[PDB]
Amino acid sequence: DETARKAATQLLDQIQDTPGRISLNFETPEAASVCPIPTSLNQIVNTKWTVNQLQEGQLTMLLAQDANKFKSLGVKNIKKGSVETQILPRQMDVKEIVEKLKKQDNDSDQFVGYAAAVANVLRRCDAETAQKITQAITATIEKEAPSIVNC
Amino acid sequence: TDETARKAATQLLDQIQDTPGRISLNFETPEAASVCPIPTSLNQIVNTKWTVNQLQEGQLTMLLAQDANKFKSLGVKNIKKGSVETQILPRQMDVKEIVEKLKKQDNDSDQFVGYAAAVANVLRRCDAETAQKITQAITATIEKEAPSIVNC
Amino acid sequence: PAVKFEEKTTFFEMLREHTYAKFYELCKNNALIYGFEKVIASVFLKINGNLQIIALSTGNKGLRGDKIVNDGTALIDCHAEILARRGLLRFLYSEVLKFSTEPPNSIFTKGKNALVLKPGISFHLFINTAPCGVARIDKKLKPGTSDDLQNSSRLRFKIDKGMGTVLGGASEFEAPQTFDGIMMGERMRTMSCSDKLLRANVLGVQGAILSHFIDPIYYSSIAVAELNNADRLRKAVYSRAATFKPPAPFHVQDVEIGECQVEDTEQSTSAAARSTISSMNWNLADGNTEVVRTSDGMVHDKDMSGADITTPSRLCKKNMAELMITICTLTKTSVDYPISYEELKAGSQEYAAAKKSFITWLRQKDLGIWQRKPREFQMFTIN
Amino acid sequence: PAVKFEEKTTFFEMLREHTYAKFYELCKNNALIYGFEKVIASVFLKINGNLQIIALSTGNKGLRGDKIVNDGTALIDCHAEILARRGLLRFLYSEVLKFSTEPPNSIFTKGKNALVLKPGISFHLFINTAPCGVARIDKKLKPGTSDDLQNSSRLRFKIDKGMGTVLGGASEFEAPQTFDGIMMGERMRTMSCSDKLLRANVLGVQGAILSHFIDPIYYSSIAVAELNNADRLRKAVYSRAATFKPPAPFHVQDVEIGECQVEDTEQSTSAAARSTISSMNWNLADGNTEVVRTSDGMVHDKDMSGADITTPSRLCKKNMAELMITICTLTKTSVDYPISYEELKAGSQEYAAAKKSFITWLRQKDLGIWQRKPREFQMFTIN
Ligand SMILES: O=P(O)(O)O[C@H]1[C@@H](OP(=O)(O)O)[C@@H](OP(=O)(O)O)[C@@H](OP(=O)(O)O)[C@@H](OP(=O)(O)O)[C@H]1OP(=O)(O)O
Ligand SMILES: O=P(O)(O)O[C@H]1[C@@H](OP(=O)(O)O)[C@@H](OP(=O)(O)O)[C@@H](OP(=O)(O)O)[C@@H](OP(=O)(O)O)[C@H]1OP(=O)(O)O
Ligand SMILES: [Zn+2]
Ligand SMILES: [Zn+2]
Repeated sequence: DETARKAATQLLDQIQDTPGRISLNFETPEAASVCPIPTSLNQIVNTKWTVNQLQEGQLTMLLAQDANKFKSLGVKNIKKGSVETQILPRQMDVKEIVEKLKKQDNDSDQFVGYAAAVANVLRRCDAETAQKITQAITATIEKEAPSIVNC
Repeated sequence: TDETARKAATQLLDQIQDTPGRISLNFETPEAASVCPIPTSLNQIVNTKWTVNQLQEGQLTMLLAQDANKFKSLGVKNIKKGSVETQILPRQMDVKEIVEKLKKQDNDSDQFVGYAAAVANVLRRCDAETAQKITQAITATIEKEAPSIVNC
Repeated sequence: PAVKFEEKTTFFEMLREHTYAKFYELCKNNALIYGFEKVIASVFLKINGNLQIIALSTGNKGLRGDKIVNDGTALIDCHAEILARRGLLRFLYSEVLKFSTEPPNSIFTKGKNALVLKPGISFHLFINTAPCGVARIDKKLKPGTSDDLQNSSRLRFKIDKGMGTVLGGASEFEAPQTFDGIMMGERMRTMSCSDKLLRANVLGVQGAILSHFIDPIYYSSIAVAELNNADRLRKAVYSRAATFKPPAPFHVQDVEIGECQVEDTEQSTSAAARSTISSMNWNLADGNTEVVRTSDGMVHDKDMSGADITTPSRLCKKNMAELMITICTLTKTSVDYPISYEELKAGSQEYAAAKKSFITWLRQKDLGIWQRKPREFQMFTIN
Repeated sequence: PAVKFEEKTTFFEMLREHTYAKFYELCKNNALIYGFEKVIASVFLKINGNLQIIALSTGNKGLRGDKIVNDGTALIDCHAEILARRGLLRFLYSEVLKFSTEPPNSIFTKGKNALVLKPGISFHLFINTAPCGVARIDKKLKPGTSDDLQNSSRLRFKIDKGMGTVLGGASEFEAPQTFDGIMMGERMRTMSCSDKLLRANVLGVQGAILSHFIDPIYYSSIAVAELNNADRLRKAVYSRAATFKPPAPFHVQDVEIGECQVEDTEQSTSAAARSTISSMNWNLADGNTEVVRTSDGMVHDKDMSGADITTPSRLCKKNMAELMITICTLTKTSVDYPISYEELKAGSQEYAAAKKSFITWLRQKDLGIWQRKPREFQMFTIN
């Protein structure tokens, strides 16, 4: 037991002496073991940047700072229409779809129910599989009824 | 405060309960008329021989029960006017170019309402034998291409 | 009790008090309508200082999209003001018949080319809450910016589920609603009560079909049980079309709004009783109450075996058309035999032209797009 | 007061200890916020072996239904982990300003098409307890039916004046929210913090407006004190959207999930200490604390010994937009005029496409409907 408690006391001091700032004793395996960080978060980069300049209230100072020394960023903002994506369909459950996709008296409903079931099956499908279902349905329609669909 | 104002207020409060929905504003005394100040635009007092009490509940039923001879004419006639949209009454006959288009087209940002409408329209026109071949076919395509969505 | 200090506001409270007083009298016959006081509206007839309630109705929901029908047997909108107007239409049909049998007994007199109200007759609308749409989307004293005011005056529409309205921005929803699309899942857009009252004060409350017989009829006053309610309701109801110039005989009615200055109905209107799904309507013409299930827009009842059955409401398109056909057949008015509901409505050149002008003017002045229902709603033949 | 058991996984322990220490340090300046720490969240900036707290916040309630506003001056959601994100947004705005003047001092650098975070700099989020929604189960979420396994991933949302979190799409929630609907008492739905953390892990924490300047920024880790919740927390915030593939600039961040060995969750401030209504937040960019009333999302203060003053929060939409325009004017990046808050957020092409794709993918995968707020919440103009 050497240097372990001497490393730990620094972390114990930070939580009481410097609230909000944490410094981890690295480059020393004995001192590094007191508070091991996850390997996914171990992004050690030799940057010239340091955290010491994060002054509290920096936004207040920068706003009152003179506008002359605020050089441009280059970017430029343009509006775009807020797409009125009103949620178009009245959703129905999967257990609901199976029955109405199975009924045989569809003509009495003028095939409204079966087509609605097909639509909501298509709506919940991903773009690739929905498109492939679309081509498949068009193909079987063109195959079975060339008389009605003149192609 | 004033006894006349109190009397008029009691009159209206009692009239609320004696015959709900029927109101008779005070006009027998100009001071008593102040209990219910009519708005300036609504105070169009005019002399007329007709009165409220001549309205009876269920008068429509009473008038329908009368004989057809008692009823006079108004010297008018009703003429049909073809709507600006000349499309036929049942939209089962979707325009052929349209229904082929929404089936062949790819951009389904309408969220498949158009494709479903086209499918319903082609289903309706097909013969009963052709319609059933089509709809088991669509069922099989649905159960084969996207089974995670249908078989819950 | 009917608590009001009878000073400076009484007339509109008398509109409020007599509306609820009549409601509870109706509950004495059919207690089933208990709890419907959440959103209630009524129409009064005024003569020389005398009042008589003409139509009474309640409701805050509409027809669901999957329950639409092409035969006109379903009530598309079941809001309190809309059903109050429909009951007023039924009373107007009754009054037209009364003129047809005894002109002295009726409210109508023969004008230049149509029936005209006798002098002194006025119709007043009362609503216990602000009508949905523009009249409700603001309650602050001032908006500050004029732009946020003008987008606050844009036309709004309801949807088949929910008790609010959605801003129908310009160049949006220009695609006509389709019968197949709504049945496929698309939500049915119906115009908000504020814009419907704007239409009522522009084109009259009598509607297209009654315009065959009578001159346009306008609400003399619109009363709401909300304390401030002053500028916002004016803006929503009259001012948006105050610069519009409808063709003759139609005109924009400078309707008056008076406020129920005490007992404003907010707690009884904005909580608890929203669980109900059934609306009811009463009118002087029939004298009895009818309860309509709003979800499917039809009145349901128990059969002789105690099971649920359905039947069209008396305020539906089909029932109104049948009533008008009965009016014509009793009055000896010649009509074409094969006609549809819209063809009969289109048969009023003046009203149709005024409505088209109003919609086009709303288009040009970018108040929004008027959400017309699919034509299949009105293609059904009646006789 | 005292940490325990070093040499274990304790980086998250240090985050918890320093969050509490910073909160207690902010207590001395403002004694009003004593006892708020029941539900506290914070964001830390990490660089190599140096840690710095940049956002700290408190609160477990949200905006009331009848106190909603259209000018964007009210804080719609005042939960601890959300106000922390808003404080982080303000800090990022300050850092953009610092880059505008002092490139070597700021955390940002000029990238290919937008500002890119400096190498080695990362942000870490800490929450006192489990995020509301999927991450926590106490009552009625227990086995017995296999279909409840779907509910272990389905979206959940909050309700104004409601408690806990309720599942979506039962009977009423499959309908858009409307301003005039929430007015008069429709329940306003706000997505749970678990789902909002999922959105933060998918589309980034910078939001739509700040995406104009900077590339997406993701939390490197999310720490929750509550023990043994790590598996469920990972499922709630990362795993259930892992298969999603957003557009090129975005990606689903595999957030590290950590927990503190010493912890407590009995503190929930719901009749636990005093049922606190107000909330507090602190940003390093501002350097001072702020207290808002979650019932209305406004800062309430007193002056001249006799007045109650309503003031918008620095985290509100109006203040964020004002800061945005101030940044643009200071940096001379021209912006269109007039422009609304909705238009400005929609102006970010990449972020809008990613958000639409994410919501659509959530809907398709039967996770739930993302409950968007009414458009009237963000239609206000900015100038
Ligand atoms: O229900 P109401 O408000 O009483 O008015 C309804 C109807 O509105 P809804 O669809 O909301 O029920 C139609 O209005 P649209 O929505 O179709 O525009 C229609 O108007 P059109 O006939 O022009 O289509 C017509 O109003 P009007 O009486 O002016 O013809 C109609 O009344 P009916 O229900 O009696 O047809
Ligand atoms: O910070 P939050 O409380 O989570 O607020 C967000 C934020 O909106 P603000 O910028 O107003 O804070 C979102 O915006 P971005 O992430 O896109 O920047 C988003 O807004 P949009 O989806 O409309 O862009 C969303 O709003 P919604 O709930 O409607 O999805 C939500 O706001 P809420 O706080 O209202 O949940
Ligand atoms: Zn309404
Ligand atoms: Zn939460």
